[PDB]
Amino acid sequence: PQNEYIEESIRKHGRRFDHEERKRKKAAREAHDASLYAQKTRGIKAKLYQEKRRKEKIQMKKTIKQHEERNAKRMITKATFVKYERFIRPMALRQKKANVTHKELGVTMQLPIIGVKKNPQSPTYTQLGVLTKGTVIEVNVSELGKYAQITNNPELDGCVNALLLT
Amino acid sequence: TSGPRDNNRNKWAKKHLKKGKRAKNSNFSKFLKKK
Amino acid sequence: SRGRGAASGTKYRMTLGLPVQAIMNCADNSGAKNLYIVSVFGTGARLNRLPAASCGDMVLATVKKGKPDLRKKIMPAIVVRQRKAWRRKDGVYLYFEDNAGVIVNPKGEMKGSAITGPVAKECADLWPRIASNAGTVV
Amino acid sequence: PKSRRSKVLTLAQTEKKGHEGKAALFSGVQQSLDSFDYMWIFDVTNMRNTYLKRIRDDWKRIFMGKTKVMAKALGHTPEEEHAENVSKLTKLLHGAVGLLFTVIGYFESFVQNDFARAGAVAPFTHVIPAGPVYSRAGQIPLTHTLEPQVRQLGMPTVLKNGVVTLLADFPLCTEGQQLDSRQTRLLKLFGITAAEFKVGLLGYYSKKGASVEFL
Amino acid sequence: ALRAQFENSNEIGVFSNLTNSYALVALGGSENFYSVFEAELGDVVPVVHTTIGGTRIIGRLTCGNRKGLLVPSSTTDNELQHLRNSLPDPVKIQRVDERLSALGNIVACNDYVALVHPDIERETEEIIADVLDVEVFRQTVAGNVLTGSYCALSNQGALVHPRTSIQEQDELSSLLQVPLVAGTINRGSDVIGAGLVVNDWCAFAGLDTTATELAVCESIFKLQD
Amino acid sequence: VSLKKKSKRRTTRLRSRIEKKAAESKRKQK
RNA sequence: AUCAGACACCAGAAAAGGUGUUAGUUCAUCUAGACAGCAGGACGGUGGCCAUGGAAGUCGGAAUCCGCUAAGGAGUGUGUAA
RNA sequence: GGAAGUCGGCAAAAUGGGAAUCGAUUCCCACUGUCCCUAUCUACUAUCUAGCGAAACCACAGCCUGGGGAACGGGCCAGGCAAAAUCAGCGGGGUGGCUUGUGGCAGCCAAGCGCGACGUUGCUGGCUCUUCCUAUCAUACCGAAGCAGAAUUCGGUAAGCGUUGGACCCACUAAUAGGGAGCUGGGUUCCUACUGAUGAAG
RNA sequence: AAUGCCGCGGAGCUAUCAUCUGCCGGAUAACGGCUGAACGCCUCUAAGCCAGAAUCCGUGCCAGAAAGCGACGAUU
Repeated sequence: PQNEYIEESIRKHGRRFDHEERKRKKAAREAHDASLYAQKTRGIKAKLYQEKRRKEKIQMKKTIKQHEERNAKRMITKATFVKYERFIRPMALRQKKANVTHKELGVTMQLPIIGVKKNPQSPTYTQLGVLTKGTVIEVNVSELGKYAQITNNPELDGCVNALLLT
Repeated sequence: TSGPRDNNRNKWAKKHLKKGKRAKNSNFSKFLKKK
Repeated sequence: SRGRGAASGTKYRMTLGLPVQAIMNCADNSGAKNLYIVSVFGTGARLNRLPAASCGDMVLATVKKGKPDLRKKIMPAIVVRQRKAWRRKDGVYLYFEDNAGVIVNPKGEMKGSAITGPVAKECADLWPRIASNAGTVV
Repeated sequence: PKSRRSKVLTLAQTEKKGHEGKAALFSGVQQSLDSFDYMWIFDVTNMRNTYLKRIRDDWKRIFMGKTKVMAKALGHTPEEEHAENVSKLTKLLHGAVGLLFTVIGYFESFVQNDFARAGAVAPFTHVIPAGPVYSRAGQIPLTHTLEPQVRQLGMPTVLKNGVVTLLADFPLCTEGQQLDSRQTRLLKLFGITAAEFKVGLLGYYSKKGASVEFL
Repeated sequence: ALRAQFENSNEIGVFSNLTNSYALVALGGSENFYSVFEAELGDVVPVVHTTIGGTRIIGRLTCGNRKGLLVPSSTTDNELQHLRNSLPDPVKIQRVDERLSALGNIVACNDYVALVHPDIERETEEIIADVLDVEVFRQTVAGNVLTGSYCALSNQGALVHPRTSIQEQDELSSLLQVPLVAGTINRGSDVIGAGLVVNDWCAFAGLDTTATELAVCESIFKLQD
Repeated sequence: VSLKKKSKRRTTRLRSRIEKKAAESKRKQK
């Protein structure tokens, strides 16, 4: 069949006989259907239904608002950055790039970590380069050297998101 | 494939029993019954 | 679709005497000599049961000895003869003295042209092409 | 939380004045009473807005607002009524009746035809031929391209080969029978001009004569 | 030239055999095949709903002409008696004690001349000449031994492989005294006998036969009139 | 019959643990 | 309550959903006729202007003005290649 | 049929042997109940009987479900239940109401009570085994989709019934869905239960 | 001749290595509808009703309470 064959069939033969009245009835009873769904369904499907009904309800309240005024093993367990190295620092946990967000500019730049100054939780981790929450790390700012503080936990979040000290 | 517990299979099995397919059993029973 | 592909008739249950790993004689003039059984079509889920085939069954075959260009394809094969005795539905027990089969495409027409040796009528009935190109059908 | 009917809303941005509109209509009625002359009593009928605009064109204004709203503003009692002997005029003041300033001959004679409305009686027994539909009931020297009308008609018709075809003839109207909504809607697609706009000039609230007759 | 399918198979030569005096159709499947054959030959020659050895490949198991019919060794007595009762008296039936049971694959026979598998037994050849009353010749078709399956014969025309050479084409025509054309049936299948059954006045081929192929068979068999 | 998937009756550790951690919740909000 | 409750700061899930019910709080019109329901009008400049095969309010880009009013939005949706 | 079994020709049959690589390994041929897939036959034991006749072990014993803060147990709580005496088998019994499907930083709103919800914008271990759950791979029936047909995608009820054979790989299959509650390999230097068999007795 | 070795070998046992057999009544779920309010319209739902899955419950099949029972026969 070529191109828009089904409306060629619709144009030539018409639509199904009961379509308009069936869809009118379905739209009319959809009001009861939604409430029946809300009161019967349980589990994830209920929970996603709850969250999407909250979103739509807040959304329709906002547009009716917008309508209104227009009318009016010794190993390190924390991510690290690269005898004294008695513990094991896995290269997997090791990181080299961090997302530093400028305060005034409000722009997040993914830049390499030049170095780490000190970890507030433990200065011993500073020698190992372990990046923790609140740790001070200096990174190159030529494309923007400046210091910054870690705004999250590298061990949990995985991505080193930090806020620039500027 | 639908099983024997199928309500459809029961329905057209009943349809077979409703027609002459069981009338060969009625006259069959009547033959010994009369003799 | 390969499973019962172009069968033109159902097959009755037959004694299985050619399981997998079997080595068996090529029966056509295509040039192949020996076949190795890799798998059989239409085997379900039976724990520990070795897949097996009978006369007229279609198998996956590898030409162990034969022409090189005939090889390097896992080609469908039709088991035409079987050494294990089987009960024909009319009651007689039959067994050919060697296990023979033919190299065939998935559709059901072989690459060969003439069959050397007897052909089981069960094989010749599920596969009209083999019956068409058979020399003696028993 | 409560089994109550939903109240849907749209983005029309055309809310009416309500009480303010009624007050404006009352003020306009008072102004029309204070107007110069011609003391008309005619506001609207089954005719369309185009007919009303055409009637208003031959005037320099037809306006009544909500019916009996102007009568309430005037007052049944003569003391509240601006005119004289309005106690009997208020009772006759019903339906669509209003004043104008520009006449009598045009109102009595000029009655343009218009599409009929439900509730009245058809002037004849209109019938529709079977087979393909006729737009002008055989008066067109009539395209059958009204394919969506096949679904939207409800008459015994089937859309065959892209053309709306009626299996059997159906009499749309019958003489001496009240017109129903279905018949009126079906006749709307055709040329059923079964209407005649009229006016009422029984009396005139003249400034000096003040004789609103009931003829 | 007509298009027919036994069950849902393009090979009608395997499941039926047609001559100038009778027709044979398989038994136990759908008689729509028997229905089609009766629609064109019911008023001309008898149509027998027969099996050979409890088998439906009667077309490739039995070879015959307008005069006589042959059955292999595996033919049961009941079926042979059934065939004799069905066929008219002026037609003779013969059992063959041949090692090559597939008579329809080893013998391609028209009313006057038959060409046979090269390695046929002498006693088989003698009884074929006695029953069929045709001149028998041992030769291969396109280097292929199955003459009955790889060649179709009629009184006025015949077909062979497209793989045959022109000199083989001329030699086969000269040895058969009938026009012969190199062609194919059922859209490129080189089993002409399995895909085509022809009498002297009508032809049946599989429904998957191309229009060009049907024109070729009609052209060689002169069936327009 | 219970006609439930989860038992309406509670274990003594579980009932005791509510007063253990409900009080701590008031401590935390304080 | 087609998986009710007897639970025990109902504290983990907990933020909330429901055309289930009963009470309230604050604003709305209403015998100048309330909501709804059926009958009808819901227009004419105008197919406003760019935008296009074809877009006439409703593929699509700013509004979105006016004669009439009791009201007809350069138009709420369906729909039409239009 | 011929190692398809197993980590693997362990063990038997070929009588063990032919060629390669470093006694070992591989390959081709050969053989075979390791296996498909178990069946049959013999002797002994186990069975019963005559005689003889122990020991370990022993607070007392002997059903399960939920609870008993724990350690849940057999004794306690609430239930299902519950009928003498026994025989032969086989060996079972000697720690959040957690958790799940939707990441981290900043800004803009702003239902509301300095926060502020949704949004919105910014960036880098395997061999066999009983049963249960649904969170369904297939089979049954439905809804939606450019769903013309065929084939198909997603979603709903649904656990009744299936979910393989070989070295992640390649086939079969309608599908090869996910989990809960006798044994061996490479890796570090009495009673009670279950199953059958008798058995006193209104 | 500790079943000396070999062939055949009834009976028995046995092999998806052989043959046979494996069925229909309700109630529902998803879902599709009828009438019909709530809410003078509408609506599969609220009261009721219909159709509807290999689902649940029965029929069928196995066991027979050894503390469930009935009929019949004889009765020293």
